[PDB]
Amino acid sequence: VGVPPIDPEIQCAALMIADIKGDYSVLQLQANRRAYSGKQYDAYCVQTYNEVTKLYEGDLRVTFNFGLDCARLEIFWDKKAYILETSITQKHVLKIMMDEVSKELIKCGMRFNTEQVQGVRHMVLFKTESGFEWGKPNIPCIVY
Amino acid sequence: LDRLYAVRHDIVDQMIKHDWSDNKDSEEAIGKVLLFAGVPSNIITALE
Amino acid sequence: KKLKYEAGLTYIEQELHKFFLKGEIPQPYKITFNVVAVRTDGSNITTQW
Amino acid sequence: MSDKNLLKRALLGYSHKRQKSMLYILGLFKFLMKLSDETFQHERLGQFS
Amino acid sequence: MSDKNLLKRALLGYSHKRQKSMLYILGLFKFLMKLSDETFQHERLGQFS
Amino acid sequence: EVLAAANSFAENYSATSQDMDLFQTLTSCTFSKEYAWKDFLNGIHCDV
Repeated sequence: VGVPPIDPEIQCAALMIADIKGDYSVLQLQANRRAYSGKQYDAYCVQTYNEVTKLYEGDLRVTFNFGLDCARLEIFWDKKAYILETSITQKHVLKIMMDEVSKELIKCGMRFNTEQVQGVRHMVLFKTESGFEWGKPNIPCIVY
Repeated sequence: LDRLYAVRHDIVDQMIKHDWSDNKDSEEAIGKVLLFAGVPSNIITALE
Repeated sequence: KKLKYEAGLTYIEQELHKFFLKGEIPQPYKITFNVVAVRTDGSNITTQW
Repeated sequence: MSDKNLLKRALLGYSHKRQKSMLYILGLFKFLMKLSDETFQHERLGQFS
Repeated sequence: MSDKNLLKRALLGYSHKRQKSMLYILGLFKFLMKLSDETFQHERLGQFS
Repeated sequence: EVLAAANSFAENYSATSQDMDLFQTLTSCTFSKEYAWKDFLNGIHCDV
């Protein structure tokens, strides 16, 4: 029948089908649908590494691919601002998204813009004890 | 000055209407909201 | 505004709930109410909105 | 449908308030159910009374 | 006795009409029972109910 | 005579758990579609 879609163990079930059953079909399906990873850098964006500051410089545009979903990150160094857009709502996948984005920003010399608010009326991303979730947080927490 | 405060309240209502994106140009009475909620008219008359 | 409107709306809510208990309406009706008072300087508006 | 609405109203009035008139109407209904016996009236599917 | 009254009201609400606010109370009570059934069973014996 | 017998039976009627269960089952499961249509008809607003 296949494996029902549950985020924390879809890849694990694919590993089962590959290992114990012997057929690498579910692993291939997972790679096709929700597993691409990597860091796709823009061709027109060139970064220069300054050893004095141990940081990169120059405009950066990265499209993180993780299967059927892609995440676009643009860094405006003139304004020292970052814009991130993505379509991932699952828990550990989205966790990997802002983990990679934070790593890229740290390599770029700045950090995330986090605000502690008691509630957001708009559709934003907020961090909770269980992790990161998209929506309107009604509890005082951190919103990216 | 009353026109000024009227304009102030008008904008402070308009931008929250836009935030909610509820295209309600004219504010309506509570009975109208209840009738729009699927409430029976007879029980409205009874509660009246 | 809180006192007057919540008094009226709570009365309406309890009336509708006990009318549901009486057994005509299929579902009880839930009411919510909030008031946002923007300051004349427009500073705390972002906190509230 | 009139009988079904009456039965629902009587049941939901007897509940939430241990009334007497609702008990009277339920007693009428039970009298009817007893009256439905004493014969067979097979009542196949689609006609279940 | 407050918990007993709350549970009685929740079961009464679950009948007649199948809402979600009352099944929520049923689920809360089930969660409490699940938490309770992880320690000594004689704790429930005696003392406060 | 039938009406008089009905009154005599109903005046002294005593609630029964089985009868209450049957009535609950009817009004909650058996006649569900009919009451759904009734609620449909009740909760509709028509403007001319």
